[PDB]
Amino acid sequence: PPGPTPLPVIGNILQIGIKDISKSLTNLSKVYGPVFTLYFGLKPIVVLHGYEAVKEALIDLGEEFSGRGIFPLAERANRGFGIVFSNGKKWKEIRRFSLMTLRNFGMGKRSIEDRVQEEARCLVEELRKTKASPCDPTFILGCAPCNVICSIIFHKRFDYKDQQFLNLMEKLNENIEILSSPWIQVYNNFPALLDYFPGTHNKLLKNVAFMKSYILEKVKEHQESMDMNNPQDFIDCFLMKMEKEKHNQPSEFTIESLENTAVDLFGAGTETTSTTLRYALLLLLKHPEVTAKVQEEIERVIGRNRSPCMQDRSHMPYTDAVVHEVQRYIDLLPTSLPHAVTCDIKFRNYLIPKGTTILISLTSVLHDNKEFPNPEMFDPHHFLDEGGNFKKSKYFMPFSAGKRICVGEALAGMELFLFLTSILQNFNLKSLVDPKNLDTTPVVNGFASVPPFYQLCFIPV
Ligand code: HEC
Ligand SMILES: CC(=O)C[C@@H](c1ccccc1)c1c(O)c2ccccc2oc1=O
Repeated sequence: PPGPTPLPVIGNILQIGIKDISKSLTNLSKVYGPVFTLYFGLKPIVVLHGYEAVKEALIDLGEEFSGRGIFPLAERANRGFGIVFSNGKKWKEIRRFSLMTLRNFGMGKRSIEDRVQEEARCLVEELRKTKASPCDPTFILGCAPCNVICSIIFHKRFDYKDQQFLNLMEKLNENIEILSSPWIQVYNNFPALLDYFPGTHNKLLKNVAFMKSYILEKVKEHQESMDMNNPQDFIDCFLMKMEKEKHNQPSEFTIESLENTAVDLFGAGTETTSTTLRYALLLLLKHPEVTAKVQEEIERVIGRNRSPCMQDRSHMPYTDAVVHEVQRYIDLLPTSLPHAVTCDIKFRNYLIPKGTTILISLTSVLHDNKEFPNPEMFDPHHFLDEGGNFKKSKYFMPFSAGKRICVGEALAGMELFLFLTSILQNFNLKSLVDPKNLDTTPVVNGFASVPPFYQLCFIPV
């Protein structure tokens, strides 16, 4: 498994960096091929680059590449396994369960779509409160996704002002700010620095503990008020799954793992959806041509009366294309989340030892040159055939693919569509600075992409 020969202790840091480490991977693939080795300090990593190599690993050899890889910082900042950081039987079981409860009608009488439709109405309520004045959408947009998860786990969304909510929001946001500081990377290359400067990770652990104890409060309220026969949320389902397991036992389902699975969902379900929404509005501000066509579809398919629903997406190929294009263009998780091989595998004549960390280049699939002609540009036609119909692609991998594919793929797509169509149905977007002037190019800091700062006005139609 070829790759640049590492220096004594610093590894390949001089070539990949700490900056846009995704750009370096693409450049490195031009010289070492689709399957190459990289060193983050002493740790050996295998990077998979093209669609062919990603498909082959994630799908063809799905089981073998279903392990979750964990870097030094993440390892020290995590106490307890839920779904995101889990491996083996613990992962397999908790994930299967979560996917089951996350079905549209997998948690009682009320559907996920319904909880998302209520939030969309509320999102609009809040944007109306801005009275069409210059606004930084970062906050409002972040509240909606967090609240959807709150609704799924507690059965009750919160008013955007409830203190419980703001505390939860604050911790989630604090953790992001920390994980998004460049220098975090120094820890991944030099794990010993964790012992010397523990401030970072002690803080993440603290924040997680705050959230766990807060969720514990909730599960305790749920253990009291629980009507087995009538589950209403993720907790109710978890609690009653524990009862199905009371007789088998040692068991993967515990209050501990419930707390861990709950925070994982808040963490994995908030930030990325939030950032995508913010990035979508920026792009819509930049391309009013595009926004006008999306509004044409809204006006014709959905009234201005009723609220959007998922049934409408099929009759809204342009909007669907715009949303797909937003995710494809922004490349939020350029290297997904680290994977690890489940066993000693032979891959494309290479030989990768059990436990080896695997980095999946989502960028390289999302920005494939043949599939998406001018990949670096925002163009909804990337998902439209000659007739204005939705043109799907197997290269559309923003949620990754295979056994570890985003558990919230359905939920996220539901939020993006309903929130965005709801916003554009009730408001027109006005930029203060003017379009031709603002830049939409992603800013990257470590292993996550984000948009630049901007403001806009939500003008009622
Ligand atoms: C349930 C709420 C939820 C929402 C909403 C959500 N995710 Fe996830 N996502 C998860 C969970 C849970 C995992 C962990 C999956 C695992 O480790 O098995 C995950 C994992 C991922 C991964 C890991 C891929 C890999 O190969 O392991 C990527 C990439 C990802 N999500 C992208 C996204 C994007 C992009 C969005 C939205 C724009 C999004 N997610 C929204 C829950 C969510
Ligand atoms: C936060 C970190 O120190 C590194 C981070 C990461 C993300 C993408 C590609 C490489 C490294 C990381 C995670 O976000 C992560 C998330 C869930 C489970 C395990 C993880 O391990 C990581 O290293």
